[PDB]
Amino acid sequence: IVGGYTCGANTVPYQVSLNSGYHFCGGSLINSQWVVSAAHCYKSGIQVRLGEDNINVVEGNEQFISASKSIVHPSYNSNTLNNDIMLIKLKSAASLNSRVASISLPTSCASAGTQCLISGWGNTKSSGTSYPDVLKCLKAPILSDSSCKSAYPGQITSNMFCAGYLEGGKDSCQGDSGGPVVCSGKLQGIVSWGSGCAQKNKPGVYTKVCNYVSWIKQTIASN
Ligand SMILES: COc1ccc2c(CCN)c[nH]c2c1
Ligand SMILES: [Ca+2]
Repeated sequence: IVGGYTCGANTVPYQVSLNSGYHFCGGSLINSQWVVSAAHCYKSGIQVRLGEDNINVVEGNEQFISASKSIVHPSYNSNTLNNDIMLIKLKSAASLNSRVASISLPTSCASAGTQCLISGWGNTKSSGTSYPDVLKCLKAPILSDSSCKSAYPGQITSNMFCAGYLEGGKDSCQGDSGGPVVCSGKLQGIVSWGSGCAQKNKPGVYTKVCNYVSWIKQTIASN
């Protein structure tokens, strides 16, 4: 997160870290046994880390649970990033409490101008590299589809939206991939892609979760 703020320990209790020996992506807990992330975060040997604030210090609220199955969306296209969404099933159910909580799926799509919360442990610099050890937060509005398509001509599908600031300076970044975009208490986006971080006229692009609710619900009822 570039230009954000320190969230505060366990104030984003649905945020997860995906760990393969080191943090490599974020995700969101949607119930006691399932995590949503980006399909471009797929890999084998994933351990899901819940209840994290400092990812380098055991602070006492964490739960570490291995993944038992990963399901990339059937129409994911890694070249265009269309359908950049994946489900991860935990080997055992998480224990839900004040520090580890699920986020609800949306019933309708969020509208332009709505302010949302994006979080993650990714790079905090738009030029150079500095990686924080504590969770960072950013408030950003959903941008109109016409501004989004003008920023990324020929590249925005119906399954994407832009959020952020056309002036730059505030954005998600490398290492925030797969993390949540939450608006009005619902999961509306997944950190997906962009042209760099926090550059002028190049806002972040996010997977439009409201288009996937039926697939999510059907998949978790049968696996
Ligand atoms: C390798 O550099 C990057 C830079 C930025 C991003 C993002 C979000 C950009 N808003 C997702 N993956 C990335 C990879
Ligand atoms: Ca920790």
